[PDB]
Amino acid sequence: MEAAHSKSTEECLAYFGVSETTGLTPDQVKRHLEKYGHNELPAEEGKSLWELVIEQFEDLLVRILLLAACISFVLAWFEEGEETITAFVEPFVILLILIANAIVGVWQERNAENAIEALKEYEPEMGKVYRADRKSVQRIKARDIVPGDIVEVAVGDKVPADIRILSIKSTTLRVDQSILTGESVSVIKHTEPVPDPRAVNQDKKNMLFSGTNIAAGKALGIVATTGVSTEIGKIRDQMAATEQDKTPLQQKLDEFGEQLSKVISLICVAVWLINIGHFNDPVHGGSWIRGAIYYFKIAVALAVAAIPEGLPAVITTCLALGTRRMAKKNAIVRSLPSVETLGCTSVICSDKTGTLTTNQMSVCKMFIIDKVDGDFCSLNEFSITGSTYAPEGEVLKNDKPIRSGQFDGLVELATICALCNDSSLDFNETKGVYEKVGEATETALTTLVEKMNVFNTEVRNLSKVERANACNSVIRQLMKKEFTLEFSRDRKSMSVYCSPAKSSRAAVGNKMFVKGAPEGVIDRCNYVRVGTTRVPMTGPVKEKILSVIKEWGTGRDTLRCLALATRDTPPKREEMVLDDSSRFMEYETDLTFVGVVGMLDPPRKEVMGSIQLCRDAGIRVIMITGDNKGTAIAICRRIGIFGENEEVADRAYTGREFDDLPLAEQREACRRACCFARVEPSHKSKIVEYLQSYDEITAMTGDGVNDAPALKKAEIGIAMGSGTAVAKTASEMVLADDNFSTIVAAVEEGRAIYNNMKQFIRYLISSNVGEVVCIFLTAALGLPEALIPVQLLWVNLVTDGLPATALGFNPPDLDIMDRPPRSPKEPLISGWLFFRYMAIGGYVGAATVGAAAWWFMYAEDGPGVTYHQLTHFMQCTEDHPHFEGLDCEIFEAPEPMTMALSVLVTIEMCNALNSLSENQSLMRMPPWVNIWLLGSICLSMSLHFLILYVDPLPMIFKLKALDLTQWLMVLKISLPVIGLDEILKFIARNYLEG
Ligand SMILES: C/C=C(/C)C(=O)O[C@@H]1C[C@H]2C(=C1C)[C@@H]1OC(=O)[C@@](C)(O)[C@@]1(O)[C@@H](OC(=O)CCCCCCCCCCC)C[C@]2(C)OC(C)=O
Ligand SMILES: [K+]
Ligand SMILES: [Mg+2]
Repeated sequence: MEAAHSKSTEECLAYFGVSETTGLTPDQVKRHLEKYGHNELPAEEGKSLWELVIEQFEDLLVRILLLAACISFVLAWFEEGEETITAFVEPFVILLILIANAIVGVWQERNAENAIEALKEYEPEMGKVYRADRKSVQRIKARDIVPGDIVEVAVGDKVPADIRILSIKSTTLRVDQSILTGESVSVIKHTEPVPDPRAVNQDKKNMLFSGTNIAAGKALGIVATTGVSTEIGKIRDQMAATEQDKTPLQQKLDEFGEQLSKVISLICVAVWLINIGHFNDPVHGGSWIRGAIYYFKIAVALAVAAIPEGLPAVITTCLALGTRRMAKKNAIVRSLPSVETLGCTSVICSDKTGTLTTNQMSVCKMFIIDKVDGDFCSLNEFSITGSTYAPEGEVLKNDKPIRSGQFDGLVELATICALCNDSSLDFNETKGVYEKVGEATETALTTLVEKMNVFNTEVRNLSKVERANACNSVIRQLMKKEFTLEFSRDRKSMSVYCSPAKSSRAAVGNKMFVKGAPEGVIDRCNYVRVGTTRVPMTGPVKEKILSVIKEWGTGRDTLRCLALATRDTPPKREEMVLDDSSRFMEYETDLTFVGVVGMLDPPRKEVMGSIQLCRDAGIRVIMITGDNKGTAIAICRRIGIFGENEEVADRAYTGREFDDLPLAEQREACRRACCFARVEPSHKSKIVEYLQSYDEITAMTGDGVNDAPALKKAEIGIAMGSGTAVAKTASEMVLADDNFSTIVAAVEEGRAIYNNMKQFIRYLISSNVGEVVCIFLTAALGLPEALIPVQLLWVNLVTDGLPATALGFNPPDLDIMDRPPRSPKEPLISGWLFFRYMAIGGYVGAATVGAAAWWFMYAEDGPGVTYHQLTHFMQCTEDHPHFEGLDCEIFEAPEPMTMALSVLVTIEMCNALNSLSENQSLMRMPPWVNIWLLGSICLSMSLHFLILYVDPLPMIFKLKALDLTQWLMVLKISLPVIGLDEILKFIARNYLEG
């Protein structure tokens, strides 16, 4: 039963048909349980090693390798008895690759954490009900509570379900709904129904939300909803229904796999055609078994050559580094793949209070009425100093200090500020600072009181531990606070019924002290206190009052104002029902205005600039605040969301206005809006959807469990470090200092990261392109494998990885934050850059094949078969008399392979230098720009020699050191690459719209 809040205590007992005195019966219990199910959120997502591990082998690339590893394994164990036992080091390495990346995927995910799982931390294990099967209370398991049965809760207890309160046993019930609603201060509950059927949780004063805590009291109530139908359950459902897309890069990876898959097979078709003559050859002899082995060994090589096996390692090590780098700047990024999406954010929705402002209130101006006479009128504005809650400052009229006592209007303004106030101050030795006790806007008022001690009471003769609440406790012993009418958004105010202490003063006694939003409070005033006297509130004086409030809340001050009043002759105590906030506005009427106080929540230093950066970066910044409209705008101008004189009519909306619109304009408002005031949880999710309907990468801030649905729906959920853990676990990033600027600093790094990341990716991908061209030639000619999978792997993993990771530390462009947000759909390689790698690839594929074919033909160390189709090498033993008057093992020589392998290795180091910049020539951007790059190249080259000399290595890599004259052959073949590209870059920079 929803809406329980708008129903009466009786109607709820009626609906379920249960007795507040007996509690459901067992027949009612088991029946309700088969209709409402158990009181608990659904289980977890069932994924097992079998299932988990599978995916790790779902990726097309991985699939392709797994296959190749097999063909390899088969051949590897299907040749000579011991011609080279190392026949197995090929399939084994591939497997280790796949195996290792899987062990990564698994360990990776296992250390993840579900935001929905985090919700269960708010489910109590036990609960307390009164059922017919016993007169005394039973402490059962929460999971077994049902809609309708009578529940009992008290201090310390965590609410087990959404409960409609029946009767409060204590004198007051206080609940900590921080997580849901938000208000961190314990809020007061009642029993009377809330009219509005569509009331927001914050106003369901007669409800207990499952998951919240009883800060103070004991109550009895009936369970309205259970499990998934509770406020928090409704939230779990939204998060479960949320589906996150794949990072643009992750999409590009799948798309790239789908292609690489096609090209490969197309090459096979082509290759098969190139050697179609085999179908016009002898009907006997040859070797269908040897030619086959050949085409299969080409398959496996082709595959190893087409996939960037070192990329996974390079990409993660790059992100891991950035991550740590951002943490140093207070941006904790959980989910490495997010660093990217982060960088492309186009819109940022930020909560104001804790992140755009400091949330450290302080009163700057006061004002009481000085004189009313006819239509003449004169106020007594003031100004106050001190931005800290610290009791140190001065009050001033026209910048000139003053002793507040000389004014009676201030004597009262202060008393009201000290009595109608649930908060306070406290000094600590730990940090020697004065800390806010209750709430921020109230803890500021107690502070104001100290700074204007109306009575001049001595205090410099007091420490700081007592200086805290000194001038306040005086006013506290001057009146006796009978009771307080707590704040409610309907009347936008709160009051307190005090009664004079002793007879010493006993001045008319029983006074009512109210403080609230001006509009409301001033309307309920029929009088105005001028110092010590009273006069009837009149139109003139009213205008003069509202005006100053508008200038303080709209003007460049952007101050939040609080009207302060007193009800001189309040109703008789007996005639008041202190337990139905519905009658409180009635009690707070026929008031006399005593003064207003305007306080300020200061923007943070770094925020002003940060807002500017977003402008230059093409990132839209949307403020989400509580402050009423008009004032919200003021705040936006003050921080730069709006220009002091910039129009804002259509760029600012209130939760109401927005709801009042049709899906049509609701969506339109979102593309141009920049300020949302008096919002609501429902809105944050709606606002994201719209922003998304414009393919905008939006980041959203939040911190309570009520923000999690939206935090998880945005492209980047940003949680506050001081926020709940649920908020955190549902966001991709956490602000250690809750500072907005931290966000911008993070988006920047993101853009940086992607830029280098984008280079080394192009680099590795390009090398694969060439490696493949090589393999395509070696086989389209019918010549000996110039390159082996084992070597290719070593290169794609080790020799090329080092330079690739180095490219991760490439200097960041200085204009990063001056260009708009990168389009997610922008391809890593297309247009001219494509053609370049197309060509470069074509080059290394030739250099490598030719390099090895050179040591065969034109070599001084090996028998050069000159220009005689050395390809038919397949037929030597059988035809040792037709063009073969020499050995036949020369075709499996190590020299020709180390020849082609070394041209690759060096062409790669050259390419790793052509990758320091997409278009800038090496003369303009020299290799030394990135020390790491050069240094890594030495480790690569030497590591190359490591496998040419050290025993095990060469033997198993099919490599044998080459002399100082062959090496020069390498340099002559490879080095030119730097030139080929320099030319292509020149074409891009000059003869090309770039
Ligand atoms: C690979 C070997 C051979 C023999 C081959 O044939 O590669 C072809 C050629 C083509 C592509 C292939 C499939 C790609 O297919 C695509 O769909 C595109 C449009 O990606 C693609 O066209 C380009 O690659 C790219 O843009 C960058 C793709 C980057 C993919 C990985 C992104 C990062 C993944 C991160 C995961 C966390 C250009 C590319 C290669 O040609 C040239 C000259 O670069
Ligand atoms: K998200
Ligand atoms: Mg919140």
